[PDB]
Amino acid sequence: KCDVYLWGAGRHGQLAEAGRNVMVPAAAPSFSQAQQVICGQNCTFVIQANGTVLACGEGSYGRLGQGNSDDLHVLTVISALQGFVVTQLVTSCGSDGHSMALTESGEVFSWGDGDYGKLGHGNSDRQRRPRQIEALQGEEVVQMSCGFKHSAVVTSDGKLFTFGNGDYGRLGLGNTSNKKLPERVTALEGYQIGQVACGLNHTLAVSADGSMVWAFGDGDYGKLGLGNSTAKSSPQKIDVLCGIGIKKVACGTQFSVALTKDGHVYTFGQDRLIGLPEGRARNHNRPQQIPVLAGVIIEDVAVGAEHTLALASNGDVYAWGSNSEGQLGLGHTNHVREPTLVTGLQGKNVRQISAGRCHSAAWTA
Ligand SMILES: [Cl-]
Ligand SMILES: [Cl-]
Ligand SMILES: [Cl-]
Ligand SMILES: [Mg+2]
Repeated sequence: KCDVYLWGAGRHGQLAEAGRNVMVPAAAPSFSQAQQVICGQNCTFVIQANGTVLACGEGSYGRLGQGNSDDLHVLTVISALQGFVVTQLVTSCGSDGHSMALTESGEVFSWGDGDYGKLGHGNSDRQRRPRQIEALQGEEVVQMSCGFKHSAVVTSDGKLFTFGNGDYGRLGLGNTSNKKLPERVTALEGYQIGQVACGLNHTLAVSADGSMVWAFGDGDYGKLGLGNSTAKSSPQKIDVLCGIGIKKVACGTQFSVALTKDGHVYTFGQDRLIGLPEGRARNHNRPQQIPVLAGVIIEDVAVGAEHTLALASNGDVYAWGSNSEGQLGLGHTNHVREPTLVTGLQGKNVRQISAGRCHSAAWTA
């Protein structure tokens, strides 16, 4: 067992017994068998240590993978993945919602809203239960991301595939067509891609050795980190992030986050969401280190739609950004510009975090 804390919006039952509108982290005893918790678009998934997946919250457009679209207020097993050991799960933080789960054998199952081909089945049909993406048969997928209207997967041999809505270049294929089947990002074929993150309408990718980062998609608010606000349909190196050793990247609606291996956080994009003091908004269109976290070793970051959580090596959790539903966990619903300590998690020995559209989670597994 572990301890799980949930907070933010809970009106569709996505926080189960923790409540309906929660401004401070609240214990969720029913989640105690979680090894992972994944917060999405008004929904929450759990992966148990044995590979079983459960879901609760908003069920619109098959979100919960139950074979129907019912809202659920208690964690409920996704029977359609029974038989498979699920190791990872990702879900979108906006639009009409979709999800991808990864098995032990490197196979990817997708479900939810089918618009734009983002599920990868060669059509745009809703899938109310998890369905294997057959086109990835024989690929060993190791990492995945769900954007608002597109998706992406990374393979063990370092290839990157994208699919879904093509508007503004977000698939990185050099045009803006929608793709209903996974497409190799040929521009990156000469490199080994280790991870991908997808936002409202841009995408970031990191090389396997952490030495290189690329951006593509819509350019608003300088969220591509290339020093302007122009959309790019092919991957473009983010020079500031190359050579510094990147552990992880993540994307929100109008901003990007990068974590270095030595525990520093860089942000870029819309000023209100990037956690910097106001003077530093000058260069919001290039990556900048977050000053208030300089004396903190950050082990992980989790990005929702418009908020960010950061976990320090001592277990402390920091939050900043939008907060109208209490998703920061700070006891109010006011916007917070810079990373702020979540005091409700002090002494809780948090080891993992997750951020959804407008709810959050932290737990001790
Ligand atoms: Cl399996
Ligand atoms: Cl290929
Ligand atoms: Cl490096
Ligand atoms: Mg634009």
